[PDB]
Amino acid sequence: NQSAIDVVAEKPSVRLTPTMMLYSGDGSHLLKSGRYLQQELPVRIAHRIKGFRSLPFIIGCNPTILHVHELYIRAFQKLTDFPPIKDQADEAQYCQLVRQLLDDHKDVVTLLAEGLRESRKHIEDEKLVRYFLDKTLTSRLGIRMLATHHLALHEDKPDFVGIICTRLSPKKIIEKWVDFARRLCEHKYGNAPRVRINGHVAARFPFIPMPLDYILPELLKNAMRATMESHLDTPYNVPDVVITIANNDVDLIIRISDRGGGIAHKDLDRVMDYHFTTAESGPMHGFGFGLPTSRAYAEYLGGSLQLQSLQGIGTDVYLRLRHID
Amino acid sequence: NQSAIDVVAEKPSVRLTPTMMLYSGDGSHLLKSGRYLQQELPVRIAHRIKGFRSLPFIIGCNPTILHVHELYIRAFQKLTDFPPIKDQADEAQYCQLVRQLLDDHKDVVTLLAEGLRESRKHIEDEKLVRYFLDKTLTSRLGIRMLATHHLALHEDKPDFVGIICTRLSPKKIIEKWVDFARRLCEHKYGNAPRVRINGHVAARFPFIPMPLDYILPELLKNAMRATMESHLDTPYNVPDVVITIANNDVDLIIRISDRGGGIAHKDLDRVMDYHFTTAESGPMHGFGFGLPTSRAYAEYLGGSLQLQSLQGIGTDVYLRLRHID
Ligand SMILES: Nc1ncnc2c1ncn2[C@@H]1O[C@H](COP(=O)(O)OP(=O)(O)O)[C@@H](O)[C@H]1O
Ligand SMILES: Nc1ncnc2c1ncn2[C@@H]1O[C@H](COP(=O)(O)OP(=O)(O)O)[C@@H](O)[C@H]1O
Ligand SMILES: Cc1ccc(-c2ccccc2-c2nnn[nH]2)cc1
Ligand SMILES: Cc1ccc(-c2ccccc2-c2nnn[nH]2)cc1
Ligand SMILES: Cc1ccc(-c2ccccc2-c2nnn[nH]2)cc1
Ligand SMILES: Cc1ccc(-c2ccccc2-c2nnn[nH]2)cc1
Ligand SMILES: [K+]
Ligand SMILES: [K+]
Repeated sequence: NQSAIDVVAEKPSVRLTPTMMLYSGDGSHLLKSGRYLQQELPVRIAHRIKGFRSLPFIIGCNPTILHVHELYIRAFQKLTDFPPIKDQADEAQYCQLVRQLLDDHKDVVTLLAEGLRESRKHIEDEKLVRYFLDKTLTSRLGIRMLATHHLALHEDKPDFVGIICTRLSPKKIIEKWVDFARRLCEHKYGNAPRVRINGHVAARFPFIPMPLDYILPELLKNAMRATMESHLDTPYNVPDVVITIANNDVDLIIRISDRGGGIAHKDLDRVMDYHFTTAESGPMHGFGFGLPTSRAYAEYLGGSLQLQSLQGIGTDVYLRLRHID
Repeated sequence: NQSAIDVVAEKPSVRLTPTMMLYSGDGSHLLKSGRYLQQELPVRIAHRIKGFRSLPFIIGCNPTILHVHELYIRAFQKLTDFPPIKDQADEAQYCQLVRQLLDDHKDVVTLLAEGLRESRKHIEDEKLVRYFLDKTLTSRLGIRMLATHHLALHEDKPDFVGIICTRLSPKKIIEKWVDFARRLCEHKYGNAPRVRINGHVAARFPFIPMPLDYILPELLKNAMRATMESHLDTPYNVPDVVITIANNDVDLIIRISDRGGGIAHKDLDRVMDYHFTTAESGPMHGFGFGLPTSRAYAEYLGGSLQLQSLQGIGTDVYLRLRHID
């Protein structure tokens, strides 16, 4: 293949700590972060190309997998073609290409999922798919956070330093997604469980909302769907979904407790697999991607996603996310 | 040491399944189970003697450890000294010695804990203590269940076949221990949290109450103590402890949720260690034995004990126990 890709495929990624990113938030500082972004993005793309190069041959040949592999190759070429950024006039043109990188192929995850599905007969290990997709989703989230933060540092949005909210309220972001999920749930069933929020309802701290924007509506949909499917005989009299916020120095805990009947013993070892579902762009919602994506996201952010199933009663879902400090 | 002990130290234990025990429940059947008990108890004792023989020399020399090792040796001799049971008149005398085995040295666990504490400087691994005590507590529970079930098969107690309750109500046994724990909690603080029980409150099924008689008051004490210690400023206005019963075909789930502030991040990897406590006969209550003993018990019964800490808010404790069928 291409030798420029070979040069950085093994080069370790360099990450700016969220603490270092709030520290910078600008004229002279933007130049330093700009040069950094320029050295970093081709490395992230090269890492993904190495992923495709490492797939078993039979899987890497899948025309959809091959097409996605090609998209990554073309993306790397465009990023390395740009000369070193000297003046802010070039950075505006480079932002047009980072915006183009971010906008042109947002459906890569969907394409990969299709490619891996078409290749299932040649995949003996469910571990290979989970490992490949976990890496794909986390690296694409890292690329998205890296790029979107640099682009947002141009803007003067209140309570934000790039993509970092200086005073995020978990109650507010949960409420925003509760309203979204309830409206969709009411459209399907003619009713939706009421959502009660308790615990540290006044908590506010520096945090990045972007991954919560994927995780929260997914977990809310899961809890609401399980509640409605469990109470189809009394659809206008369903138990509440209860959300607890626990805020301490180390982490933020969001517990989502439903009375949806639980996750059956037979399904428990399968719910964390991609494509496993009992229901009938970027990271996709639906088709059994919800739980594995949310877990890959939480773990990449230094936290976790844990489930406690009470078969016959309901499920408690624990989302833990590490504080910025 | 003694050659009779050597003969059965490696002989695999033979366990009667709880299903097989309800199946038998008597004149002719008692003889079959009686002969079985006779072949089995010396094997269980020999296994414990092998545990002492296998301890590092420096630990096995501890005079308290040595004394407990001796008690096991003397117990084995008494069990093998008895001739094969022919008539039920001898079984009455053998029950007097099983009752003597069960009554004379109920404080063995306490003595072992003292011996291992005195030997801490020569113990490099906390894993050695956890592994030794887990094995000691589970094997002593197995010996107690084996012996007490055979002795109880003589009695005609309603709703029981030996130690197996044919229609145990988890709500009833939880309520019994709630009343016990509340009275003790009121004596220490002048108040106790109210305990609410919800979920499958009408569940009744075959089960063995004996291990729940250790686990439930321990977990209730933990939840009540954490709640009172967290609300010392308002001791007569404390949040309720909420217990959920979930009954399905596979297992029984008892979730104990408190608003006791949680288990601190610094203590989380230590709460499951013997002697770890922040508070200031058979299996002992107190001195940091609660959680490791309850977990060893739940796992030995085919279930588990899992904790979810919400630091700043409270803790959810999940006790899972496998159904008899
Ligand atoms: N709260 C819940 N209660 C019951 N079942 C659930 C719950 N959350 C998830 N599940 C189960 O896990 C499966 C996988 O969930 P998920 O990965 O989010 O995918 P999807 O939402 O597309 O079905 C669901 O289809 C459902 O069977
Ligand atoms: N529900 C709970 N909430 C808060 N802390 C708890 C809870 N349960 C247990 N702990 C912590 O775990 C420690 C160990 O518990 P345990 O093994 O039962 O021993 P002990 O009850 O003798 O202290 C407790 O001292 C306490 O610090
Ligand atoms: C583990 C980790 C998670 C997120 C961040 C991050 C935050 C804000 C903006 C960008 C990034 C980022 N940069 N590179 N990869 N992620 C850095 C490390
Ligand atoms: C290489 C690349 C990575 C992320 C994006 C992206 C942009 C906006 C919104 C979502 C995503 C996304 N997330 N995961 N996959 N794509 C686009 C291109
Ligand atoms: C894993 C397991 C747990 C309990 C029992 C048991 C039940 C009732 C009475 C006795 C015993 C018993 N016999 N031997 N060891 N435990 C058997 C197996
Ligand atoms: C060898 C032996 C095993 C268990 C008992 C016992 C009896 C009654 C109540 C509790 C216990 C007990 N449980 N764990 N350790 N001792 C007594 C002797
Ligand atoms: K899934
Ligand atoms: K402990």
